[PDB]
Amino acid sequence: SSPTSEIGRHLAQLGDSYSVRFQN
Amino acid sequence: SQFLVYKNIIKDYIQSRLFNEGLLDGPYRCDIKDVKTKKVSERLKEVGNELEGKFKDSFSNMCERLTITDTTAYPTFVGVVNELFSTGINWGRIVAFIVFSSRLAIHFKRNGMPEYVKSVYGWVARYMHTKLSTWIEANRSWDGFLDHFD
Repeated sequence: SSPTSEIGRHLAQLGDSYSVRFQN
Repeated sequence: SQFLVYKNIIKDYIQSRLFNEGLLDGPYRCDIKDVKTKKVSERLKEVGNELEGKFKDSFSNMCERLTITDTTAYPTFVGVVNELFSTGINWGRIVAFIVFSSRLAIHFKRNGMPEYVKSVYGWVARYMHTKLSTWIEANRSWDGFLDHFD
């Protein structure tokens, strides 16, 4: 719920999303 | 010499990013002599730039959302990065970690905390050395990174 936890969770999804291309 | 390898990689990444942003005091020059570390750094700059561009707006305002001050800067760094890796480590997330760290450095240069830019290098190197080193070596280190993004 914290902005710290919000931003960390967001970064995790950004990194996951970014990785998809490179196994496609 | 592992902490120093990480420090030189993030230093190169951030110096290049600050240069491109018009924030670097003086010229950008790469000081990495190890051919392989230089190749790693060049690829990391390429994929970090691509990740940042894909999510430009999110990365642009990220540090403003965190209400950073001199006293909360490191605890916020640790808190954000711990949360990021709490549900797993992978190379995409490591790149996002690097991009976030570069945005922190930009924030510091622009918002009157320029002395903290050099602190980012040590914070990232220490984080990689303590919390990501086992994972990195278990995933074939930088050769695994380069393979992943081929």
